[PDB]
Amino acid sequence: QVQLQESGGGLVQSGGSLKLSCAASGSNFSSGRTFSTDAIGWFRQAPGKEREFVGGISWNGGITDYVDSVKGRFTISRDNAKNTVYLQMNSLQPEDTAVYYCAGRDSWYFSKVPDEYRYWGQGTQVTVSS
Amino acid sequence: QVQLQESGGGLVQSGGSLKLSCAASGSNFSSGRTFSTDAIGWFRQAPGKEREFVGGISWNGGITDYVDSVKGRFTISRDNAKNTVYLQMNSLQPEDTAVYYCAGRDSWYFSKVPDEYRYWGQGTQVTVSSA
Amino acid sequence: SQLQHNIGLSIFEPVAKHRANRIICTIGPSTQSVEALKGLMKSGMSVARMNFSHGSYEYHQTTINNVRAAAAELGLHIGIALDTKGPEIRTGLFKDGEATYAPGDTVLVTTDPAFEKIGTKEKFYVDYPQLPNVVRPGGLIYVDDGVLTLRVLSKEDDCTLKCHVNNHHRLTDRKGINLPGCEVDLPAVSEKDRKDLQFGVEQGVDMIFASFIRTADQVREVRAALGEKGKDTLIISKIENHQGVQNIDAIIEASDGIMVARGDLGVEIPAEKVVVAQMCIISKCNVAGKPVICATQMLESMTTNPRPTRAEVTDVANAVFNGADCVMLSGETAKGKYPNEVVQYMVRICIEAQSATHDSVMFNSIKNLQKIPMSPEEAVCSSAVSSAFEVQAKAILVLSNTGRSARLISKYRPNCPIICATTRLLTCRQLNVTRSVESVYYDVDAHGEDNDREKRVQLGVDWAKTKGYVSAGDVMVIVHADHSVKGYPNQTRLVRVRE
Amino acid sequence: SQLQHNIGLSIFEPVAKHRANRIICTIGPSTQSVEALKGLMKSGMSVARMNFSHGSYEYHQTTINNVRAAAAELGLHIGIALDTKGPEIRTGLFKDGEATYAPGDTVLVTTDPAFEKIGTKEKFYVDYPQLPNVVRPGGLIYVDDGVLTLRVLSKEDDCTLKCHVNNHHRLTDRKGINLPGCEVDLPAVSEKDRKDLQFGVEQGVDMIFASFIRTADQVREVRAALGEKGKDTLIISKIENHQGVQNIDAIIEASDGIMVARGDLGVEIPAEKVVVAQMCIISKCNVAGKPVICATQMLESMTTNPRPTRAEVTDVANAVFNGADCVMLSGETAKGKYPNEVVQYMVRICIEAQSATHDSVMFNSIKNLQKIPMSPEEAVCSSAVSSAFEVQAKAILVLSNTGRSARLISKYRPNCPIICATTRLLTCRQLNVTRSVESVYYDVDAHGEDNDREKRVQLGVDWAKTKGYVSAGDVMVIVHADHSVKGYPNQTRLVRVRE
Amino acid sequence: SQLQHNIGLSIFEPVAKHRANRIICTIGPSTQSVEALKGLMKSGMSVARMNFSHGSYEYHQTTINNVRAAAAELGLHIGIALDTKGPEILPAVSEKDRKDLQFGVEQGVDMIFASFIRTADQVREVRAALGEKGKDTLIISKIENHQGVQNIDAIIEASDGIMVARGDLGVEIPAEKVVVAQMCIISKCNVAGKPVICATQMLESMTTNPRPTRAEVTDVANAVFNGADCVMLSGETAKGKYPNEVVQYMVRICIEAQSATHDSVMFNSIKNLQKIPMSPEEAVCSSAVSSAFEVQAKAILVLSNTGRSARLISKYRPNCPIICATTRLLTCRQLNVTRSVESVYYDVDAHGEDNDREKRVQLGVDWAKTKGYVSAGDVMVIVHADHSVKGYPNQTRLVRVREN
Repeated sequence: QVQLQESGGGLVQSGGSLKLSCAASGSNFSSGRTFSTDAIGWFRQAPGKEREFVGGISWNGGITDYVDSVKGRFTISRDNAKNTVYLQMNSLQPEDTAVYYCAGRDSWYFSKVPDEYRYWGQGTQVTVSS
Repeated sequence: QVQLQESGGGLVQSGGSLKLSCAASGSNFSSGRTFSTDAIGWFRQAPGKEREFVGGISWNGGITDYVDSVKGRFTISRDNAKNTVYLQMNSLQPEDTAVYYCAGRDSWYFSKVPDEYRYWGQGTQVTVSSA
Repeated sequence: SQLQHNIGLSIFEPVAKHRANRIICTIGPSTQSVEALKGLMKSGMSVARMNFSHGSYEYHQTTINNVRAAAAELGLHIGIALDTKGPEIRTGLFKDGEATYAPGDTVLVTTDPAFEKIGTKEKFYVDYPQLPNVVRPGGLIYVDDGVLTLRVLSKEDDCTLKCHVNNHHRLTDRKGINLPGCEVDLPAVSEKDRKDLQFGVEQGVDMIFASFIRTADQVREVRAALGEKGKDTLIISKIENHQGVQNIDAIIEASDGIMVARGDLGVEIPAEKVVVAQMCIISKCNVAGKPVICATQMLESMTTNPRPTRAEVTDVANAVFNGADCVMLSGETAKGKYPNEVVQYMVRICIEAQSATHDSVMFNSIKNLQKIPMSPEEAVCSSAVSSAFEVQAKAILVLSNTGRSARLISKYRPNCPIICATTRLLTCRQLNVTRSVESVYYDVDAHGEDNDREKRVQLGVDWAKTKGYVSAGDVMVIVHADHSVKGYPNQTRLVRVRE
Repeated sequence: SQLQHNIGLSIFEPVAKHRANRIICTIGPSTQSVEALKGLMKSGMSVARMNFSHGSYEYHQTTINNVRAAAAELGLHIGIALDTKGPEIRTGLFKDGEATYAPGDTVLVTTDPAFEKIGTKEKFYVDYPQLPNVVRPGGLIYVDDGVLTLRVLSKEDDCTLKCHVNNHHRLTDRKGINLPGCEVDLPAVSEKDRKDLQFGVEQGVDMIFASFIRTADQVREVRAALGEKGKDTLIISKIENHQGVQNIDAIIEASDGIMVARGDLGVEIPAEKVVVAQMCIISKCNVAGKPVICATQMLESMTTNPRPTRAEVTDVANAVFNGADCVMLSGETAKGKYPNEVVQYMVRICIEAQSATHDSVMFNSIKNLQKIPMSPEEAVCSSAVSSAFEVQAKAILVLSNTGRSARLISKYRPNCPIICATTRLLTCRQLNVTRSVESVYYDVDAHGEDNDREKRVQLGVDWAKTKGYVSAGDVMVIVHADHSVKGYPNQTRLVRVRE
Repeated sequence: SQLQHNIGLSIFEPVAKHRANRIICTIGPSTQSVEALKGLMKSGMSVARMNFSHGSYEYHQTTINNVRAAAAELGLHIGIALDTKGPEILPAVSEKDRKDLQFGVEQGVDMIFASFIRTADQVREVRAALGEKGKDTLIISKIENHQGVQNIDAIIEASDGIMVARGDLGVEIPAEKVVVAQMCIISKCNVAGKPVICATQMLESMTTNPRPTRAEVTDVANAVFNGADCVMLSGETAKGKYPNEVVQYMVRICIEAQSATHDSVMFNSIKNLQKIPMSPEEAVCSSAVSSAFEVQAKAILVLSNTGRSARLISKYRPNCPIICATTRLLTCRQLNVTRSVESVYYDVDAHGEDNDREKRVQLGVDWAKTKGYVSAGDVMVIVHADHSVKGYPNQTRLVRVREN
């Protein structure tokens, strides 16, 4: 159906800034669903099978939510004309060492539960050195 | 409710012509009918006879109908902005002589039955003489 | 069955139903005159709404005084509602009335209390003071109703922010802004809200349309804000964001009624879902026996044209079919060229849709939701409605002082008018917002004590006779309390009108 | 109880039903391209409409071959519809495309074909040649959609009339004329119509949308106009005036389907009633088991905007709730900036409205209308749908060559998809307008005679397996004809899918 | 509703209904003759009961051969039942019972009437005694004391059928209680879809008088209304002076009660007691009966070999006869104890294997035609299994009978 494409992960300083990009390709059709009709969540996988939620944004960007570990530092956004969602993440620290995935729901609203999402990116590595 | 007032009746010679006018005022606030929402029928009653259906016009004038006795001779029209419904009578002949009523239905469409009407005008006399 | 009903419908038959849904009109420039108000009342207004989003106490005082004078003239009891401005970011005021922006411009957004009335394409004012501290560079600031998007670029002073406009949209004045960013710490009742609430209480409004209700605790904060003087005033929680739908069960429990603001709702959630949320909210309110109102986007095109669009008409009709108690007009009646005409259209749509609804489906669906052993109170109300159906009653007459009973009878959705005889004028006015009810007032002081509950019954029967509801020979259902208990009605009689 | 369903609805949960309603798209400049058609199909088009009100026989031959090629590319069976111009007085062509008229002006209205294309504010052409002999001085001529009115002042020439313009209005090209004098006596099919009907049979269209159908004899006439070459093709009567509604019962009996033209209905009858008339027509069609289409004013703003209004969306949703089989785009896909997106919106609205409906209500209501005894044919179809509910089947699979059976199962509104295994490609295409159905073609010429129906039955199960409908362990209902009879299915099987 | 049905009953209209209830007759001195057996059979009997409390092995061998002979002459499949002696005047299977049960198994009886059944364990001891040679014979458990009623649910799951010995019950429990116990047990069986029979005190006075008492007659009618599949005669047909007239009397009562019962109540009751994902077997059966009502079919032809389907269709109590086309003769005989069923036999060896399932169907339709049930133009419900399914009926056809 809809597919996602990610970019901008890498290595940076403790306290330095990155802007991860996640761009989306086609549609689903069976349900008339397309990137602009889907909420998007950003989830992170540290070393270990513990994908946890990082943030979420509704279909039209009018609603955002974050885990508290990241609140006030990270900014989730979306450009529907370009079919891309961004996770801005400055003033980064060693805890946020992880592989970062974007995922797209069925729905206009996002979830904190990974299994409630239908399409995923590959996950791109972010490492913050001390 | 709505009130109707006719005018324009009188005397004419066989083959002459008249224009009846019926002016409205008021509303059935209980429902929200203003003549601009109500169909209008025209009836006549000849002396000693009963109320004849003559013709009808839908709420916005896009639908009219006439009894065969008057088809091709009579014309019903209406102007909602002036709150007036009109009946034009051409080639008037003596048995069209009667008292003429306009009446208003609480529907967009008219009926040919007098009882299906909710409000009536006072009626105006039309007398068609021979010659 | 609705199917069976549908296939029997005729467009050529005149309808003969008594309008059961109720119409709320907001008051403004086109209608604040006493004469204008009388015309809206004749046209079918039941509650006059004051949008406290704009306007001075002197203005709203005037609206209040005029509607009381007009009602007094027509011998009516009209409810007055106070719609709060609410905890909503607003955009100052703009000079020469308007200002437009093109993408690629740069515009300052300041919180310096100055420039509040100046307001130029170049720099304008906003309601939130800590806006410079919360929205950081790159942040997305959505103005009007999300229509405009802005990106925060510059820091500037402690008071001002430089932002890139990502538009093509002309602003109109004192608009609201709903910024998606969090750390907003939204209040429930602003200081302005609180003083406006007192003004209402002190001046005697009948109901509060509480704005931007998100949680149940907000509804309690609003209750608190009305002091002992305001314990009798209804609170109707305005559901206008996703959280509103999220907590609708708690909010229904805590409120006296709900208002579905569909425009406000459409800004955060997709239309298709708003449709569904409306079905959900309205129906939950029906089952709870509390009034629900549909408010925005009603016959909006009629503010300037003398005809609405067909889709607009169906939208209204859909609200009624859906189960809505009241529909509410906004600009159409406040600042519109056709106030009486649009109220009369609302009257016509209500009657048409009520008449196309299957008389019995709601009574049956609500009754089958009921756990069995029913309370006596519930039994009495449901049974009065089924009695009315079986005898083909033309009216139910209930004698209720607070109106609780009248709402409980309306919940079972009978097919005839409900007449409520009260001794309280506050009840006459507050029942204007429940479907099918019509109040008759008994002046205890003016006449007897009606211990027997007999003068009141006469008052009710008399009314329904003059109203056009009942004639000699027809059957009426009368629900009241016996003279051995108090608190709630538990007694019912079936009477044939004589004259 | 929809009430019960409503109060359990959640907008936060993803939807799960499979789209049952069908989408008709009219083709024009934005879409006649083969690649555009492939995009329209992927997006959810099921039948492609040709508006014969305009276009050359070469133009429409192009649409036919392009939709054929696009479908072949995607492996789909798309129905092609021919929407007639119909016998309805129109005006002609203007110098420049436009001309404006002011109240108090005078305009000439001629039927001389020389002004046929040079139409100016001062004198313009009308197709009906005897219009001068029919409308007598003082008579009213309605143009566009009753927007422009004329009062005939004089019959100046042998074939032109001088008229006083009463309102102010700007007209553009080939708009329609309504003479409210009655006495117009329009045919059922114009000479142009008759030759277009022949063109349609000769190119193999699947269905005719017949215009301005007012009586049952008119649909019978249209039937006549298709020889035996075109007798297997569906006639869908467009109901667009008061007579259409008056005679709707006759018209359903004589037609294969109905099209509710809500725009044209609005010209003569008020909006509140169009709402009622639409419920009446849709439900009568449901009970007749015939397809019905809702047509006008669907998502019209999305011809130039990228989002429709919420009221437009609830209008569409309401059509589906109402019971409509299909919805039809017009300008949205013909001459519109956002064709694929509007089709997909309509898909999302269709699905949302399915899931908000109570699964069982329409079934129970249809069943309670049928008097006993039932025909064997109908008993088999109804009993098969109710089996489906009782075992919670994930799909019904009927083997129908003409499609009778699939329409009769659709009549009973099951819960799951209906898969029709047919040997006739024409029925594959025609079944695109009945709800829940999806065909699968069996080429007898390529394969066996499948007397034991095991190969077809497999093709169907397989189909439902691959499309995700059913998986090993689920239950399916299979309906067909026994090996002792032919003509109509009379036999049903209950199968657990194996893998 | 039954109320509405009652208020429009008339004692003057000839009643027209095909008898759905089945009569069991006990054989003794008055009826062991082959001629007398033929007379019982013509005058409505469907099963022959052997009372092993009295009589030698030779005596019952006589009755077995004689019923087989009279049945053969009339072309009917009559069942034979062996009524056990029981531990009478504690174990479940007396040694005598064991030898009697093996005699019955070796001689081919169709069912056992297990006496004094108290626990489900005892009915399973009986099934053990029957062995593999009697693996397929019906065990009908006779409830004749309070432990029987107390344990009725276990006893029903373990048995094939249940028999209410109301006279035996009346010795430990008061009569009004027996009334209530009969309704309980009949309906528990009705829901379970297993045959239930009423046994003692039936038309006992007709043993010596030419007509019974009105109270006796309503007692029989009240068994039928209560839901019982079968009624059983005891001394009436064994020692009695009017065996043929009493069987005929049972037939008239059965028909009148059947015609006085409301046709749909049972069906609606049984159906609404079912759980909402029905199983495909149960679904095909119920919907066949349902379809029969909706189309007013005059017959339901079911193709079962074991008769399972026929019992299941019967559980839903349709309006019309159920013709079972079977290939196993023991099923023809065992089905005589289920309400509304009538088996037609198709010899798979003597006639070509009906692999198509199509000749059996025709056989059934011809049977229904001749009996008088169905006439050219009438509809019928056909229920069988497809070329490839796992040994149970799963498809259903609706047929209009044509001139043939």
